[PDB]
Amino acid sequence: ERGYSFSLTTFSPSGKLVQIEYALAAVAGGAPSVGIKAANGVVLATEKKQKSILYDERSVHKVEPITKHIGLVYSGMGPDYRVLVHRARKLAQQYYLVYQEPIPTAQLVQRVASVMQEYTQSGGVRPFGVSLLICGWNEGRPYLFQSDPSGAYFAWKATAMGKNYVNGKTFLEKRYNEDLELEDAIHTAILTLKESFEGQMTEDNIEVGICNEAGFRRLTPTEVKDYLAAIA
Amino acid sequence: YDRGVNTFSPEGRLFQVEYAIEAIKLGSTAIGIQTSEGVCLAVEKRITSPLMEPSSIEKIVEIDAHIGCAMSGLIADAKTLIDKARVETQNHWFTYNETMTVESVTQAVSNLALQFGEEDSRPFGVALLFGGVDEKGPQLFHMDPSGTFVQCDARAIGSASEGAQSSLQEVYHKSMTLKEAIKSSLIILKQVMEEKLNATNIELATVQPGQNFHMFTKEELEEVIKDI
Amino acid sequence: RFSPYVFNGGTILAIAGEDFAIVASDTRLSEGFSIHTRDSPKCYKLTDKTVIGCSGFHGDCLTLTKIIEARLKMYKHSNNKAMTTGAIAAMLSTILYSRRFFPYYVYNIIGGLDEEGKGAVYSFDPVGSYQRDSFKAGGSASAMLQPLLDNQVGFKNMQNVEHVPLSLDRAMRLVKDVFISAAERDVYTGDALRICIVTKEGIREETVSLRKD
Amino acid sequence: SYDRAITVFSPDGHLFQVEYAQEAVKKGSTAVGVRGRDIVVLGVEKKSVAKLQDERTVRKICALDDNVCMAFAGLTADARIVINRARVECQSHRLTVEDPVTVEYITRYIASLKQRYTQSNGRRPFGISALIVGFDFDGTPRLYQTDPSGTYHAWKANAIGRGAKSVREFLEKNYTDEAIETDDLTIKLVIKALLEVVQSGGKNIELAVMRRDQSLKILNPEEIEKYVAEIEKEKEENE
Amino acid sequence: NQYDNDVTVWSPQGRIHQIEYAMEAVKQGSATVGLKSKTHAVLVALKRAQSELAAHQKKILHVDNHIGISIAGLTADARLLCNFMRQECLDSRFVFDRPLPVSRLVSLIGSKTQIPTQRYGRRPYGVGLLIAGYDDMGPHIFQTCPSANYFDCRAMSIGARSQSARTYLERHMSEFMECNLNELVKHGLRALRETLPAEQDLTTKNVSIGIVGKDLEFTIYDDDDVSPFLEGLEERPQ
Amino acid sequence: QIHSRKMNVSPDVNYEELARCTDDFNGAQCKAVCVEAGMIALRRGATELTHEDYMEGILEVQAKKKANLQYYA
Amino acid sequence: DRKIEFSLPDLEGRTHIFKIHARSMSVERDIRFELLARLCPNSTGAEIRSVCTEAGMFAIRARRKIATEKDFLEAVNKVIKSYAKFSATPRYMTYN
Amino acid sequence: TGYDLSASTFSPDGRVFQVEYAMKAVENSSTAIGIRCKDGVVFGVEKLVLSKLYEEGSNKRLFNVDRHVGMAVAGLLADARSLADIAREEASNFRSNFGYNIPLKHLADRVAMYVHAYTLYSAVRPFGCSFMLGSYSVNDGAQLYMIDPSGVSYGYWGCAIGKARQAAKTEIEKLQMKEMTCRDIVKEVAKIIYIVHDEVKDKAFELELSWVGELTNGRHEIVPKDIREEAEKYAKESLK
Repeated sequence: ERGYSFSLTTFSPSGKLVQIEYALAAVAGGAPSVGIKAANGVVLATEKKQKSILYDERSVHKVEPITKHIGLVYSGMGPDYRVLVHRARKLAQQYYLVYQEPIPTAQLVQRVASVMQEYTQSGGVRPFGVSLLICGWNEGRPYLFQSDPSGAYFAWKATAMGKNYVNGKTFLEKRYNEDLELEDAIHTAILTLKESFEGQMTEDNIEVGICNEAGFRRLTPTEVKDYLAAIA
Repeated sequence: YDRGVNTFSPEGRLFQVEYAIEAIKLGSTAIGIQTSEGVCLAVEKRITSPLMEPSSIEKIVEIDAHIGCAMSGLIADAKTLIDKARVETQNHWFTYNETMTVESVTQAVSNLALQFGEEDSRPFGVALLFGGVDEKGPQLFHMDPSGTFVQCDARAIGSASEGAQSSLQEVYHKSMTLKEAIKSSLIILKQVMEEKLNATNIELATVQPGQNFHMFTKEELEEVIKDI
Repeated sequence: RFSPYVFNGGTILAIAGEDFAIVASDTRLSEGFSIHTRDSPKCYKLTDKTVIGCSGFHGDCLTLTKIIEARLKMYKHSNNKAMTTGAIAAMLSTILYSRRFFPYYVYNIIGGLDEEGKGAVYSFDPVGSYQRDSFKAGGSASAMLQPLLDNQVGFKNMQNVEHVPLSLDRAMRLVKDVFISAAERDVYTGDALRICIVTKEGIREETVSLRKD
Repeated sequence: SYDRAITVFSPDGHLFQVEYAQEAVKKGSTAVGVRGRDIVVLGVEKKSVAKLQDERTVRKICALDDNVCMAFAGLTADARIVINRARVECQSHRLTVEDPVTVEYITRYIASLKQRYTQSNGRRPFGISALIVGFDFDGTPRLYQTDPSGTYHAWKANAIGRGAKSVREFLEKNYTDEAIETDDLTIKLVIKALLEVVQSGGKNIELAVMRRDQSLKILNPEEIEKYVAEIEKEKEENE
Repeated sequence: NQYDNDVTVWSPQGRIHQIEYAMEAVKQGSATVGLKSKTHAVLVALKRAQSELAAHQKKILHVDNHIGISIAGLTADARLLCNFMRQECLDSRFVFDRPLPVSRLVSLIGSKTQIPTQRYGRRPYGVGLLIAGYDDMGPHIFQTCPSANYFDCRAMSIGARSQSARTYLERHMSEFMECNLNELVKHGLRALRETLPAEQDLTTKNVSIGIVGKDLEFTIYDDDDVSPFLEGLEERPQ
Repeated sequence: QIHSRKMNVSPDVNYEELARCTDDFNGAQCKAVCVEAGMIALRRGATELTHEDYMEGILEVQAKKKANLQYYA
Repeated sequence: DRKIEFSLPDLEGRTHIFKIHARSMSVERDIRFELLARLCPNSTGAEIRSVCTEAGMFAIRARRKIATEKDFLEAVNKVIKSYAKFSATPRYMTYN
Repeated sequence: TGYDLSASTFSPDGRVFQVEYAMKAVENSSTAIGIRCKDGVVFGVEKLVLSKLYEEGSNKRLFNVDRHVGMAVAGLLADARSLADIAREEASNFRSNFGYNIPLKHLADRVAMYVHAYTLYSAVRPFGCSFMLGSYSVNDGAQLYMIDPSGVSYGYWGCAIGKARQAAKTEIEKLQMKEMTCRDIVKEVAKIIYIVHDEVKDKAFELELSWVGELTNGRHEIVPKDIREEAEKYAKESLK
């Protein structure tokens, strides 16, 4: 068939794009997630509760690698996340087939956010319902970026997205400083996800990925139980 | 609230084809008369301002050397149909080396008149008269926004249409002459227009079997006015 | 490799008269050194006042005839009258030029009556140029027939000879004799001579036998 | 491809998007033009200066060729793309037929561009009117205007924009034969006309004359100060 | 009513109203009557005019040497299908070198007109074709409709005030399969005098007759050659 | 047929025709034809009912809109 | 039962309405109403009354005692073509 | 309301009404039944005589898709023969690509996906037709499928579509079609469509029968005249 070819996102008489405002409400009703960079690498952490004991928790993953050195989490709705992951997987490849170099983390956010802006203006589509947190260690210095369904992006030291994010950002303000190691950042990222979790935080209720100068990787549930031990 | 542009009435006709018939009741009136001696064809100009140049506007325009025209309703979209009629007579001359007849000009325009839609956007709000002399003698045709054309003998088109058509059925007979058919039409235009009739409010054009399409000008026109 | 053309022979002849037009052709179809058939005329009746002859590559002569017969119907359904003879010749000049860069290998002669009941002959090249003449001969034996009709019809190269216009009776035996001379020296000129005569009352036909080499 | 009929008929036979666009013209600034027998004179009013902006970027009198000037009213966004399409057409005429473009020819290009654009799919009509002024070959000065429906139309004097009915009613009681007697006397008609409009007391007017052989020549606000003195001085003594 | 705007939208009863409103357009045109014998097919039309000086709008058109049609509805849609009709007859004559059969022509029309009755923003064709022709199986009378549903029949009548013409044909169709062309036509002419007001009938300028015949090419008779057919009819009983 | 009982109806009536030129009516509208045809004959002064009186009664019950439409066919 | 339609007047409907609302007002003798009804194509009877009541006010504007033909024409373009932004009709012909 | 205009909107309880409205147009078409015998399929269509003016053999509600496949329709006839064109065209591309005659489990699968594709978009409407497909093969036996306007297909030992659907398939299960050959079936097809449509609603009607099997050598064709006159001889014995 064909499409619609008209924007269903218009300006209000008060001058506010209403569908982008409603899409942020879907982001705020998502699972909580925190992300902290500290002086040698970035820690991404999320919160993954299965609805019942029947689910296989080792089947899908929130924390996803994009390349050797770039990871990515979200806080929003599920199926919209897997679309722009596969889009971001490809955009790192057309950069590499031209320049023969891994893409910088700043240039990836230039191109993922330009998709979402192009997607909130074109005809016959509703915008995405996810926000992102993107980490990576390009040229020594680590990076931590956050996009939104509107298409903007920022450069955070530490932030929180999802439910109770206004309580998470006040908690990080009284805890984070400029001088921490990576494993110190892990202990304060589980401590801030404990502010809104359920009663038991086991080795499969959360999912943590880290960056180093050695590259991005995702923690296996063995040592996640070790970090969850000696906590609070 | 909003229909499409392509919707039938419950009475069954259409909406915007019927709306375009209402639009040609706002144009200037126009009268054409078919006579066996030739076709006379007149119009008013409806001069608005004294500062306006009078000869810049026109309603009579020619299609070929033997076919004239007369337009009413809107004017700006009439210039599209005139240009399609001019190209159509030249393609017929190019391939067949003859002159296209007056009837087959009209259906070439009338097939264009109903082609709006949402593929490949509104009907044309004009109404036309076609005076010409082909090999069957002098002819006179009248098309529609609906794409319907029919041969008339004396047709009056414009805002004063039904007032003139009543006064035109009483003066016409089949054995007129061209010198008095011209005089008969200016009596009708004198009754229906607003301002007084002079050599600037109106213009005429006739086509004869002998000579080609001829349009009057402000020297040979006012002898008919002073001898009305 | 695959060559798209072949020469099938054939010879056509038209003479414009004062109130008539005679179009004649042989009836032999043949390519190479063989014979396909001994009965395949070239007299095609377009209207009651126009006959066309088509010689050359026979696959193009079959196609071009059917293209023309469609467009005579499209004229009448759009103009409520039949085409005149001059209108056909102006039309077919555009059809032949429309394949300028892959041309028809067809020689065409249109004979018929005008609006005043006089003869008219239009001869074509395979690209689509034309003029109106009194007599033309096209095809394989065109180099043999054209000098003879300059002497007899055109009254050329003669002294103290009176100029009488060609009657219908003189033009019949003039056509019948000139194919007998052409059948002797040309290997392509065939066996039966189909003669089509266009008058103000219809189209008559006549078949004359020849030698059958 | 956005395919939707924007301009449709009304149930009484009007095109609403066309006559809504004629009200966008009816609140743009006033532009007045008359023609003399040897020098044409047109000039916009209501410059509305804020003394912190570049005075040349705000101009509304532009040239399509050496011989053809153009003024407009309405909204300026749609104006300068009609101009840039008209500059291309009057240039491609020279690659064809060798003479420069007659002033009547370029208005038929603009009006036919403006009409078919109230006919296409998914396009709102233009919201501008124009004044095209030029002295063609054989030195015949004449002018035209363009309705947003696309009806080109010649004139002897005209005025469009906000406050156009009062100025046109002023010119009919004022356009005599001897008002176009001298070249400096036709300018005294325009400056008297725009003063009978939205105020523009010598600080908001910008005339631009053309003497049938030059290009356009904007006089700076010193002769306009000189002309507005003597235009009031004749009114100072007669009444 | 919100179910009455587009061709796509079904009614809660299951009747698309935009098709049913195009049936009103064919009820506005003037009447025409077609009927057939064993060896002939005759269709008779009734012209209208606007003023007494304008000419009458013709309705019977020549499609091919053995096919003719009669229209009822808006004429611009009629020429849009008639140009499709001529085109499909002569290319089959171009390819197969034979006249295209009548029953196979109409199946192309039913597929042509069904497409805009299912898309979005596409009107139906408001037209009322009665078709008369020859297969190798003799005469055929067909009618179509804007609902793209064509009917095989032996006598029909469509247009304004056509129900009175159908009542005449039902009580006389036992005689149609025997008579020659002379009283076959003036059987059909007695149908058109039924569908008129009681003062004017058949004044040789508003009627047209078309015949396709077993040795006869399809021929249209107009307003001078009608006069041999039109004479010999009795006065209207009252 | 039921509501035409008390009216002076000439035997020129085909109820099978009249039921067939009235489609999409109901029992009120079919009753409404008989009263309107019984009043149009009172306009022309007739005493009996003819077939054309019913056909003019149908055009009043359908409530068509009259707009100058004779340019078809 | 009955479903009487009140349409807009055609032309002779309009000419008769002018003769009703202007039969009792001081007018110039030589004015023609048929010219006026051609200038109001789709106009209600309510507007035609307001044309006649407006053009009498123009006679009361300056000094005079009876209206002229141009006093009507100054009332036509004000009532019909200047109040045309409102017009009240064209979204009610479709009855929505 | 407003939830039932397009075919792209679910209801607030989760069903599409544009499909259900189009199903309602099927119960105004009359009746088309078809049962399969031991060694073949017999269709049957009772056909309304609307007026005397139509011709015997007009506007057949019983098509012929391939050499061995048959179709009997019930619905809006312009949409019926539109589906009959693409099904006839689908069987041609099977033979031109795969070399042999198309089987029925694939043929009714390809058509029903084409019908299903018009119940997804706002740009098109659903079809207003239900129909049946029947055939016979020497390597497969007889087949009998049926397709609703939604796009759902199943197999049957006998089915019915039209106005009186339940009132027709009440008597079908009284038969024993597992053992009867397609000769006694033809008398029993015509009998069960005589007890339906009382003479109050319809004045007169027309029998139309179809027939396929190895007795027809696998080809689909109409019954001969003499056999259906025996079934119309078997007509007026249902009054006892």
